[PDB]
Amino acid sequence: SMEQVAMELRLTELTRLLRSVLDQLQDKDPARIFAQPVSLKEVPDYLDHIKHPMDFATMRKRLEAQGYKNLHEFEEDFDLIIDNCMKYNARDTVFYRAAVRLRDQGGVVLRQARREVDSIG
Ligand code: NA
Repeated sequence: SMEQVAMELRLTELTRLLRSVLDQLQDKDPARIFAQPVSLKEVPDYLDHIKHPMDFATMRKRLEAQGYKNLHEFEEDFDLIIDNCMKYNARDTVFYRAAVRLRDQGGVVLRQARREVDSIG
C-alpha cells in the first residue's frame, strides 16, 4: 500500500536525522571513550555491574537497520552510555568526568533534534 510506503519514507527520514545526531554526539567524544563496547575480556566483572551495556558502535548498527522508531528510543540508548559509565566508574575518574561532559554537550544537540522531529513531523 501507499500508506505503508509513506510510513517507510518517514522512518527513513528519521533515520537520516538520527545519523546526523549520532555523528554530532560522537564528535563530542574525541578520545573515543564511548565508541566501542567495553570488552568483557578486560573489565571481566563488567556484566555483574552493568545490565545493559551500550556504546556508539552498537547504536550505529541499530540505526543502520532503521531500528529507532522515535527520538525517545535513541535518547534512551544515549542515556545508557552515560549512565552506565557514571555507575561503574568513580566520580574522581577521567571516565566519569568524560560522561558528565558528554551529557552536557549532548543536551544541546538533543534539544534541537527534538524541535526538528516535532517540526518536520
Ligand atoms: Na559508582
